[PDB]
Amino acid sequence: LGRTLSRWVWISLYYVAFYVVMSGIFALCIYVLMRTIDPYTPDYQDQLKSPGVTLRPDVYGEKGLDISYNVSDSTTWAGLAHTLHRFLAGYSPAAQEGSINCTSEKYFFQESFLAPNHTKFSCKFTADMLQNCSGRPDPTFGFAEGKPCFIIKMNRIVKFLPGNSTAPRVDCAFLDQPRDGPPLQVEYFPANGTYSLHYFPYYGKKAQPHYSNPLVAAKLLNVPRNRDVVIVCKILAEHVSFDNPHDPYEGKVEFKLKIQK
Amino acid sequence: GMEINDHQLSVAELEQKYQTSATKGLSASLAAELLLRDGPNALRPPRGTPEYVKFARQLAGGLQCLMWVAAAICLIAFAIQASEGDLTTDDNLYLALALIAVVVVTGCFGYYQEFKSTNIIASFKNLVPQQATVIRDGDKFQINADQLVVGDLVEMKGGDRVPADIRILQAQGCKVDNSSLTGESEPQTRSPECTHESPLETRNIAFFSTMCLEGTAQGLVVNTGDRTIIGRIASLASGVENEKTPIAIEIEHFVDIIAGLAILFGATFFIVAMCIGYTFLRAMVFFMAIVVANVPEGLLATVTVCLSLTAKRLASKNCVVKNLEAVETLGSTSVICSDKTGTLTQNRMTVSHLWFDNHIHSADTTEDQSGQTFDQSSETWRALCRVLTLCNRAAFKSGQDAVPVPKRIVIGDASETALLKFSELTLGNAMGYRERFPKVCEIPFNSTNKFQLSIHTLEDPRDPRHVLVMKGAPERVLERCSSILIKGQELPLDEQWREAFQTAYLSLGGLGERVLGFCQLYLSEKDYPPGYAFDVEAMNFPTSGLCFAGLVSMIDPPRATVPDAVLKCRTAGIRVIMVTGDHPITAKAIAASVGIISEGSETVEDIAARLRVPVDQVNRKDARACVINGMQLKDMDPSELVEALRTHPEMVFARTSPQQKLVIVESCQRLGAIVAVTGDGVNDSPALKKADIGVAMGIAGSDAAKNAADMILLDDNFASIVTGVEQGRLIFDNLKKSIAYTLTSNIPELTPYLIYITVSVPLPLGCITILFIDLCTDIFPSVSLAYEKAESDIMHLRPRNPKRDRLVNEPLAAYSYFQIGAIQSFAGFTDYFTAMAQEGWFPLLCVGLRPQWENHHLQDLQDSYGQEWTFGQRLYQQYTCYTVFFISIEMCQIADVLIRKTRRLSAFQQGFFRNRILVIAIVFQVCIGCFLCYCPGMPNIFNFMPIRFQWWLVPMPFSLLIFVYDEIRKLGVRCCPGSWWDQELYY
Ligand SMILES: Cc1nc2c3c(ccn2c1C)[C@@H](O)[C@H](O)[C@H](c1ccccc1)N3
Ligand SMILES: *[C@@H]1O[C@H](CO)[C@@H](O)[C@H](O)[C@H]1NC(C)=O
Ligand SMILES: *[C@@H]1O[C@H](CO)[C@@H](O)[C@H](O)[C@H]1NC(C)=O
Ligand SMILES: *[C@@H]1O[C@H](CO)[C@@H](O)[C@H](O)[C@H]1NC(C)=O
Ligand SMILES: [Mg+2]
Ligand SMILES: [Rb+]
Ligand SMILES: [Rb+]
Ligand SMILES: [Rb+]
Repeated sequence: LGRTLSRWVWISLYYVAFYVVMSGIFALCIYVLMRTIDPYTPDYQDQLKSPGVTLRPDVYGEKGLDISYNVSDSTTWAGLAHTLHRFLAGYSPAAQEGSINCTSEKYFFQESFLAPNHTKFSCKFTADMLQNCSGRPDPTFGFAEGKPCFIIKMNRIVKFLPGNSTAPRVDCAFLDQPRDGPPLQVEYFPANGTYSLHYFPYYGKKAQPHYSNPLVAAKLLNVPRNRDVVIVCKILAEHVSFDNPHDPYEGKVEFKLKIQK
Repeated sequence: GMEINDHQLSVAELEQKYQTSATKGLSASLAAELLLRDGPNALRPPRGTPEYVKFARQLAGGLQCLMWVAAAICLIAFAIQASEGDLTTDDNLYLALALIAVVVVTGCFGYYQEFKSTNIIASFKNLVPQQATVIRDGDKFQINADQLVVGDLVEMKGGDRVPADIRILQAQGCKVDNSSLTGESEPQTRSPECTHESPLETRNIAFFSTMCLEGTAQGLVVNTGDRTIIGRIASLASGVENEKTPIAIEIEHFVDIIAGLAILFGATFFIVAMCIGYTFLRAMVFFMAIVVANVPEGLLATVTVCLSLTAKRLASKNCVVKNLEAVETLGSTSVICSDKTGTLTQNRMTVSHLWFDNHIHSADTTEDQSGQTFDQSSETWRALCRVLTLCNRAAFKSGQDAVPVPKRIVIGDASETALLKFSELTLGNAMGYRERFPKVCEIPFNSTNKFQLSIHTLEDPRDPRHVLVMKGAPERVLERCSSILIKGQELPLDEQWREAFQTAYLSLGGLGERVLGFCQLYLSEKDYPPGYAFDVEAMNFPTSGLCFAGLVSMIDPPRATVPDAVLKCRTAGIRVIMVTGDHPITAKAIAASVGIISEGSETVEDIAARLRVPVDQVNRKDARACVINGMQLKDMDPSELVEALRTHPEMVFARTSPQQKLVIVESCQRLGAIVAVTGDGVNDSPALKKADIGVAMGIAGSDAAKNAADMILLDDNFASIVTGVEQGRLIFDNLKKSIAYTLTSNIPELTPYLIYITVSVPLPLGCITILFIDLCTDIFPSVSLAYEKAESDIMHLRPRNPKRDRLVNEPLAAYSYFQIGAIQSFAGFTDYFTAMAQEGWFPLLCVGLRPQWENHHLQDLQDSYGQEWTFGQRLYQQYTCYTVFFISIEMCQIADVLIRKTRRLSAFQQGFFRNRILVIAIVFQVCIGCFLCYCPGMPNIFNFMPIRFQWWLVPMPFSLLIFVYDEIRKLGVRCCPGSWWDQELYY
């Protein structure tokens, strides 16, 4: 309505002054909040009792991962591979020069923070450990073959530990296609589909700047061609639980897979 | 046939028109056909009120059209969000139908509450079939009133309700009660002679609802049903369409404010939305999203419950209200236009003064016996009380020892029933005493002698002589007395007394009262021995030389609780105007008596009486009161009325028609007043309809007065109108208390969305939880405010100025959005930004993190530490950001309800616990919050999870900050009520 032109200034100055007094306490609250918070460890990590597990290559449709490709039509699978090549472009020996050969298999507790710029020590993981299915000797990860390779990868939680008993292994299996289909043949790389225990525990971007997650592949020989089938890849550890109905990726992956020819 | 021409026809002329006998009535066969042609002799009621259509209206109005418009926007947005395919659009469905639910459920609450209203009201009606004595084929017999047809021969007596519109043919002493149509409190004389051309002002017509008090007539039926003077008065009044209540207007100003912001708030953010870079469609969606965030879904319920509560507070006092908007109208009223007869007065002639023992005694004229009765200790009074008791033939109908004496119904004349309850109230058991003195002679009032007289054997047998007792017009008794009782002696009627009498008869004449003289004589036991055969035709006993007892005088007296009610209204700044169809003399009498015309104020017609200057030279500014009669008000205009109105503050309207009442109300309303008409009978229905709130009496009221009225007084206790101001003012305060509270919840509901689109942080607040706040957790607190005691002496305040003082004004809303709303949304963002950073997300990362955050195809997303979260995991974190932002709202809104307890006074001086409903609502508030979080499954049923107990307390520093900020603006507005602070920080 703009009744009193000059007194706006006073009420403008007032709101202006009012808001600035009010924005201050907010600033001075994150400022104190920022320094309540540890740069190393999550205060609560409340929503992560079990970790998530993703898969490559990731191709969704309506209602989740549906991977459908054609051995003969090199169009249907070239982009699934370039997904795997450029993903491992960060697992190359050259671009992982910042970490170290890890021999001690059972765990890794870096109590002392020893590496340049108050860093800590990250383990090496290069493409080689998925032997049949890196970029070389087969650039198409068994896709042109029709026995494709999928790599599985656990989400990291600072100071999360998956158990003492053994190595947590990926287990991928046919789901409800046994009537005439023999059970799924899968060769995992490294063998038995194991995750080596000396990548635990995770310490975070500040502690481990060049950290990289361990991988297991699954080369599926058995898969019937030109048949819609689903495949589930579950992880096995005592401190790991894979079935939450609100979160389907809590310890596993499902994917529709149709390999056409 | 027509109105003008029935009283002006000869018997030959009428009986030709209706093919009837003036002496032998209709035939039976024809009277039955006329009924087929004209239908019942009653009023066709207000026809057409379909039960499903009573319900529809409860869905329209200021808030409802807003809410519906909002629900529309929800669905257009939900659709546009399906073209550009969106998931979790269940929100827009959940949102729009929650809006369309509130509107609807309030319509039911309103409908059931008006249902309850009408049944309670039609529980107090009179449903007995009134009757007629008709003559047909030459048989006098009785029928129902309603079976009367035009042109019929009818008879009335004392006690008969006039069954139709009748044209008198012959009449014997027939006086009638017109107070329903006119204001006239004194019986009107009814004769067969055409008194006047206006059928209302003639005497040879009887009106379809009136009461024949005394006498007899025969006459012809000339109108029936809706075609009668009463039929016409209400068909007029229905024609009158009534304006919108002040409360209803206020609510709609409040909507022109809400939307006015929602549009201006929405449009700038949309224009900002385009520049951050957004498909026009999405920018125009967020425009939508936020105009709907400006609308409060729940407040249309809290308003309504608030009103119903004060509705019940009244009906507990027998004050029944037909709609809820009427619970406010009295508070905001400034002019009362009030009827005299039946509303201000009892419309019942009671004995009021008495000249005896050389003194004017004033009686008690109250129905509950609360006044000051007179001196009943004299031999003169005992004698006078004997004569007035013994010379009276009226009689209480049987079985009324329960009902109060004024309420008891008597067979007998006007003047005689007043004397009967008078004897019965003071002497006690009047008819019994009367029997102990057997009547041996009696003459009823005729013009042949112009008095009534009866001779009696006394009570003990040791007194074998007789008492003659006589009463009539005072002069006609004076010419027949030679003796006056005075002070235990029986003195001679010298000239001193023939002048004392005259000055008393006239002193009681100018008050507008009917005055009667009483007298007696003790006939000797020798001349008149037990058994003496008295004779009227040949006077064998004295009719002169009698002993004068005294004068008794009666008036139509105020209702007991009325003068105090007028005094309580006027002290509260309301103007009172009298509007009566009665003659100015008695009109001004009662207006003085009750408080319309203050003790010691004059008309120009009174100045000229003592100033002895012609009324023309008398000055107009000097006269405070003014009586304008109906004739005089005709030759005036809307300009000579307003100058009369704003000159004379104590205005009185005599001889005013049903329409002139409408006119007065209109001038006032057109001068910007909220008027209240307070009426009984049909002469008030029009006025009662045009009125901002029309108030009819529940017992003396007629059906048209009741039907036009918004509010009914079932005890007929005019003092309900005083408590109806204070209730109607309080809840108008308790509304801006309650709305100011519910408005500040919109800005901490909106900013998270405004931020969530403007800088793309993960969504901090979901509108399933906004629904929970607006409709589940904050309702009870907002209705608590309905129970706030006044913060001042409300009933000594002027009525609110409708132009300056609005329910919701710009400073009140701006105060809530921009200063209280601003501080709440800050207590969300912190508690949100910590819950993020505590769980892993640093604030500067939460910037622009939304696109990846909400992504279903990124199962692995890493936080500021670098842990990789999946979608449903950070969904749970976002749901937590909901539940954290939600209990940041409630912790302020405990500090918000306490602050909106009191607009000006410190909650320290008032108290934190005065309001007991408010405490129970805050314990209710903080219990739902707990149940929503820690009950199992709430994370999936709704968006509510078990919250870290550190996060409850994060906001509380902000709740106290609010308390202290309004406190210091409430402490600095009362201690320092200057100019700067009074306007900018106040509501
Ligand atoms: C104040 C507020 N509004 C919303 C909101 C959503 C989520 C949270 N919201 C909050 C906290 C979405 O479901 C929708 O975009 C929704 C919407 C509603 C009407 C018109 C257009 C969009 N608006
Ligand atoms: C891992 O092996 C040696 C240690 O035995 C290490 O120095 C070297 O960097 C790694 N091997 C190669 C081929 O680089
Ligand atoms: C992996 O490759 C080696 C040699 O290239 C071969 O012996 C082995 O059978 C391969 N695995 C599968 C599953 O074919
Ligand atoms: C796979 O691709 C080849 C080459 O385009 C095509 O001819 C063949 O029919 C495809 N198979 C199916 C099942 O569509
Ligand atoms: Mg009246
Ligand atoms: Rb809202
Ligand atoms: Rb008295
Ligand atoms: Rb009305």
